[PDB]
Amino acid sequence: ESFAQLFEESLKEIETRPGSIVRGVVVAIDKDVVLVDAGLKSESAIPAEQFKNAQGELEIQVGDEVDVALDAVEDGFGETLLSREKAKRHEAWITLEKAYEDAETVTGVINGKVKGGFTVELNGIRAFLPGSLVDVRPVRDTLHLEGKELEFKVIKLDQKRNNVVVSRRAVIE
Amino acid sequence: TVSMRDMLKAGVHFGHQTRYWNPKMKPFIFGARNKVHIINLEKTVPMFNEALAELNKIASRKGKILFVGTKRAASEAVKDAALSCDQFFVNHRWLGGMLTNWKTVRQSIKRLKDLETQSQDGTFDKLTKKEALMRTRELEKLENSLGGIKDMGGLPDALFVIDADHEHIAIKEANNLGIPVFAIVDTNSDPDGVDFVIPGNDDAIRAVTLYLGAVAATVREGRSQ
Amino acid sequence: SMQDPIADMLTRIRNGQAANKAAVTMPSSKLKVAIANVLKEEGFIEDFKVEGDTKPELELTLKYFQGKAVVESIQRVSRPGLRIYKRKDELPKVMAGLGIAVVSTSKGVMTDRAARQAGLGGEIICYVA
Amino acid sequence: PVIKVRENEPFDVALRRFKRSCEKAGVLAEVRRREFYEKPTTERKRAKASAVKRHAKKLARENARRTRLY
Amino acid sequence: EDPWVAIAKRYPEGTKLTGRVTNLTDYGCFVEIEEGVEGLVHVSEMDWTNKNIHPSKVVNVGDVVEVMVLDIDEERRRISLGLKQ
Amino acid sequence: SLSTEATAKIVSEFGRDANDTGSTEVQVALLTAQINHLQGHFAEHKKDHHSRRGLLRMVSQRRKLLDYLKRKDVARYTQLIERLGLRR
Amino acid sequence: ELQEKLIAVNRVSKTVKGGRIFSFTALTVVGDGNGRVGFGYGKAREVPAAIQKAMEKARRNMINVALNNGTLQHPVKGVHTGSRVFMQPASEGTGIIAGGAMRAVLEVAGVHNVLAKAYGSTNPINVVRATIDGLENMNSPEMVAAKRGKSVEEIL
Amino acid sequence: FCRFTAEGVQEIDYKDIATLKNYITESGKIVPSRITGTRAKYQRQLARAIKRARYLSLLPYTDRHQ
RNA sequence: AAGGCGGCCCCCUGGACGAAGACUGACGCUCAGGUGCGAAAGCGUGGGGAGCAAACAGGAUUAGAUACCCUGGUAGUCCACGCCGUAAACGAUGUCGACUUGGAGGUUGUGCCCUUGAGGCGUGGCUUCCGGAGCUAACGCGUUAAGUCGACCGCCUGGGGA
Repeated sequence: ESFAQLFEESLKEIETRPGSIVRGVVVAIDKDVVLVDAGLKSESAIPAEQFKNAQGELEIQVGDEVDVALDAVEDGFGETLLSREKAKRHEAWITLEKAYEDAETVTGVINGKVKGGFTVELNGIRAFLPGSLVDVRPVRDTLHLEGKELEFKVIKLDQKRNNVVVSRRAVIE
Repeated sequence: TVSMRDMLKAGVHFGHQTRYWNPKMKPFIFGARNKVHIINLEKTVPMFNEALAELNKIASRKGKILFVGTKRAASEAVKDAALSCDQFFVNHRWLGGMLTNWKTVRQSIKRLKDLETQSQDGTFDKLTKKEALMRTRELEKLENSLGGIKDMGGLPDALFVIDADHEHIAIKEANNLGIPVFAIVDTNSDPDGVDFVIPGNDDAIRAVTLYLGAVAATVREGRSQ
Repeated sequence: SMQDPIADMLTRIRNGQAANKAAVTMPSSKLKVAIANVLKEEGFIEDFKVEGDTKPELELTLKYFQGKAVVESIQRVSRPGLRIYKRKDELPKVMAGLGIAVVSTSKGVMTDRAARQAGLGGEIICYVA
Repeated sequence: PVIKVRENEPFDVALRRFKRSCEKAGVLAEVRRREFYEKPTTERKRAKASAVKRHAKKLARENARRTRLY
Repeated sequence: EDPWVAIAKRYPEGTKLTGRVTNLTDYGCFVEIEEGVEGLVHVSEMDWTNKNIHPSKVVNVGDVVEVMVLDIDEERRRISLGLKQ
Repeated sequence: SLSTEATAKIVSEFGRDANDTGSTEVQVALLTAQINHLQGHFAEHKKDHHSRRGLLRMVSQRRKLLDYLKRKDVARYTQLIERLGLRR
Repeated sequence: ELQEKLIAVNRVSKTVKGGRIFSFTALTVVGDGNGRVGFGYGKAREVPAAIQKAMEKARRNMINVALNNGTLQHPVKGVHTGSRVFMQPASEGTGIIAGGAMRAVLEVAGVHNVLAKAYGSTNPINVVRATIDGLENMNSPEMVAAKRGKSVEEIL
Repeated sequence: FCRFTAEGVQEIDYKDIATLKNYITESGKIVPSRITGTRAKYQRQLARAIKRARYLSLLPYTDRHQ
């Protein structure tokens, strides 16, 4: 009745556009295609490569839930943009968390600068930062044991274009 | 028989994007959420029920049902549905003029049957390796094409379809013949050829399965009756 | 410019019939209203409804039997360019009596048969079949 | 396309850069265009024709793409 | 407005970047990440074979890679990145 | 075009209410003034054909208005044509 | 019970590397002497085969026509391509006053009494089609009554 | 991705030379609205401004000339 | 309005569209004769003349080459004021009004919305492409009709001769 109208605005209320609400249950796996169903018009053709973690093999069987992304609808047949970007928002949230206590702490390990800032990698992803950010002072991680364990202390981020240079070693600082 | 909540869960209410719609599906559409068309479940359900009833009735008079779905996502499922109620199906590409040109296709069917017999019942073996291979290939081809309809004998007395726009050839053939059509018709599709239109999501797998299952059940019921 | 309102109305009706429109709205006029009434009486439309005070809108509700439209044909006969007046003996028979011919007579607008019965002819507005 | 060879820059690299600059400018193309007089009509025709071609490439081909080749 | 006034940050000759590719247009790959810009890495570098390469075979779709500028025009917004480095 | 102030003045004089503006007579007056203004322009610029088209149109409109006035109410028309000095 | 009239047979050519390949088209029409009519257009390298094909075609895809006794129910126009056709019901005894292809279709249909002119083109195939269309569209009194929500005596 | 829509400028200024300089070539030419992604309405204005500047010797007509 | 109109600045000037209101109160549509505007070439008188270039000249090419190609080159193209009144002056589609499924754009307004951002939801004008019903000999046209109608005008009646 208006049961359906109310149900429609209800279902509007219990979804959003980006990859935010972890809703798609993995309902068929086959190499090399994962597929979910986050309450969209169709199922995603997911790559396998948005879902293997840091050494190459899969992590999620049937029933498992990751949100994907949206705002792009119908290229002919199908639904989404990939859930891996989803993950980027989570990374952004952790980076943002720094602001609260003026110190985000994880592990950052930066061996070298492709473009003037050591590369830092957090969990699966690896990011590039401007040259200063890698070291607090002039210490330089070239003399440090290769691909060393610290955290990342942030030196510089570009806030629009995503480049983040983070602070290896020197826990005291 | 099939509830609204279940349908919703499945994802029947979802349709195609607004730019790909057909304006003949404007009655069956409710609204457009996130630039994607939403099918009206209030109008869908009764129609669906009616269709089911019709199917049951057909079954009751010993009607032959044909299940068509060549999407390749729900090819596995449609076959299963067909087999549950021991009815016929076309899960791979519909041969142009399967029904209209039955008399030619009946020869093909016969050939296929013969091949099968040779493979299984004969137990002769001792065949030239290339020739044998060729034969096998032929058999495979036939099975893929006409596996479900090999025991159909004549023409079916009704035609269930998973997508109207995709299987338009089949639908057209049915129309030409005068076989009742029971099509699942998304917002992009054309409902004019279809007798018993079912407004619903052709694309989503779970929805398709749901559509199949109820139909199968109804057929079984009819048979029992 | 708008020169023939009745004709326009007829055209609108025809288009509605073609396009499977449930109801057809237009600016109201007395003659138009009369015509609508006549049609209703003869059973080509379901109902008509005028609505408004300053500029009222006549809304006809079209009829559909077994899918297809009821008003199979609907032509103006008299028209501003060239008027048609018939005497009671010269009054036509549309579709050999199965259709109707709206004719405006001294005793109001009526179907051709009605006019004949009365014993009077007049301006032939439109054939409807 | 004015260019200056940077300190300790190779010749070949410089040449390449120059070429790139020229390309960007569209100088050669411009020269080619102004070699002979194009009637206005002809110019119009080319522009419209080209546009049409572009449109064809964009949409019709896209439609084709939807359907698989084999 | 926003990327193009002070386009001197990743400029100077060879500043390496990490950028996700977007669409490979059979002459190109279109890696573009740094806050609303467009890069190409077209077909000539990409590898250490020139012409027979077909970029869809050789890298990816949607993947963050090794790329640096090699060239900026801040005027006809064509930053022409590379990948053979 | 005719300057706003001038237009207002014209309206006030000929219009009964002064807020009216659309009175036939007022309209005619407005047209007439514009025509007068454009005469000067067109003496100077004889080849300005496009502009002259507009003037012609305006004139036609004025004529039409006058005609309308005549059939409706003769005395008023007469008065108007005395005021403006329109030969017809 | 069904009567079948071959209206026309026409030789049609296809030019090939060698020369001209000829073939034959047969236009037939069949009817049961009541409402049911159907035309068929068959084609083959030899005439008889073509005719047979046409007949076969005709026999399927027939069409019903409401006939008030021996004649039509009202004057009816029918058009198809060039051929535009007028046919008018007529009094018992008058016979089928109609020309060519048109006549044949009428005869099979079991109209006995018509006044029928073919305006425009008289290309048999088109004209027969036109005639068929005309017949098809033609509604009966009962049908009209049903449509309009009235009795037959209200319509007269 | 137009700048002038976002800034929300009423009219582009020929005096604002720096801004103009982003939309002009290394060779002096005005840059296409495909490349810059400038809105059509604004683009024309920008062009006009550039032209004005060139007249006032604020911008150069071309790189070579002297 | 069509013909057409392209650096920048100023002066004079015509139209279009939107936003709300306020006013006038059918004043409208179409138009035989009539009047005007009307590319290019062309004409007249007076200026101008860089480039380009009918004509013309030479050099090639060729069987010939009163052409194509090359080297030159005068009317003309440019300006002023007159005349000419035609073009595949084409959308080969008269003007005005009404009505009839859709999609993807472009351009130019304008209302609301947290512009939380380049956006979101509308609503007007002009415009490019695709396509439905319908129409069409077919090709195709398809809310900018070649659909469904009304008003007025123009025009056609076998090819040639013309």
